[PDB]
Amino acid sequence: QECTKFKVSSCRECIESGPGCTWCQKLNFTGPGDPDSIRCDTRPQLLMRGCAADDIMDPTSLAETQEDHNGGQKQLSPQKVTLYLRPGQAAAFNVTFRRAKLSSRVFLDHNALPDTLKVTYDSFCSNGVTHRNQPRGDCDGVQINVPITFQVKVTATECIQEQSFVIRALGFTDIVTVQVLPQCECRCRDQSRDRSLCHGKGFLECGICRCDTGYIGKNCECQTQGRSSQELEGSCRKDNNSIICSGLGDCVCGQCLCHTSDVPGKLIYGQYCEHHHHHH
Ligand SMILES: *[C@@H]1O[C@H](CO)[C@@H](O)[C@H](O)[C@H]1NC(C)=O
Ligand SMILES: *[C@@H]1O[C@H](CO)[C@@H](O)[C@H](O)[C@H]1NC(C)=O
Ligand SMILES: *[C@@H]1O[C@H](CO)[C@@H](O)[C@H](O)[C@H]1NC(C)=O
Repeated sequence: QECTKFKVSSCRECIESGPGCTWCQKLNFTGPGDPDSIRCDTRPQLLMRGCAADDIMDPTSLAETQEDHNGGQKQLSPQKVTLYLRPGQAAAFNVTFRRAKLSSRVFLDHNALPDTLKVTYDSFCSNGVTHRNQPRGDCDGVQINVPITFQVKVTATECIQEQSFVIRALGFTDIVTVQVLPQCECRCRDQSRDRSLCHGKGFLECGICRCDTGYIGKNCECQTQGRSSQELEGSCRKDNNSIICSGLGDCVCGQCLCHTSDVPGKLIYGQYCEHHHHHH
């Protein structure tokens, strides 16, 4: 899987970036030099970088199905389907058609949808014929008391608003009620059980500390006083066209904290972490 991203600053922005994108809510996951957007990546990349399973945010597209007491509907099942849709990721569910008297050929279709929703049908007919990824369900040679199966795939191009639509077999009063819901929000751990999180001077939002006014840093550890945020950054960059701590460190309250390496011999040092040694 692949994840294309650009300067993502929230869990939702990461999920909206593509079905292959996952978000790491792990505290202090972004080491010195690493921006918040590093938290957004493919799952095996985050796992490699030490993000645990309980810290990887990755909601998926899924289908929930329900049958009524079944005195209500004979030929189409299930009667109720709930879809949670993540943008770009298809949700699949099967609709069973059971012939009573009816028709030799059966078509499965849905009412008009917004352009943000894409629906295709696979047709697993009883006569051996199999259609895949069609705009409609289509099965000829349908016989009484031998069920046929249609696989419905629904894909949203965005975080859609909650809506419903129906799936019907042409020539029949039967209705499959389909409720669709967005799957774009992340269920992250909050601040409730620790007042020391973000030094108690900021809001914890999916691994990111949104520091209170007068506080900066990845953990809101630096109180700025009247010293401006840029003033403390100036002691961390060599010139005005350069990047803070040579992109290899964090500016911790006016001073660069350099990235430490596990690679033997590697040492990142200097006022701006500008010395990259291979033989230390
Ligand atoms: C996160 O890093 C900060 C260092 O600024 C540390 O004080 C805090 O205990 C860390 N939290 C963890 C490891 O959960
Ligand atoms: C639908 O049914 C077909 C054949 O019975 C099966 O191959 C497919 O996995 C089913 N789809 C789902 C989502 O269960
Ligand atoms: C220094 O660089 C910053 C870039 O964020 C810019 O906003 C600022 O105007 C620059 N200062 C001068 C004197 O060029």
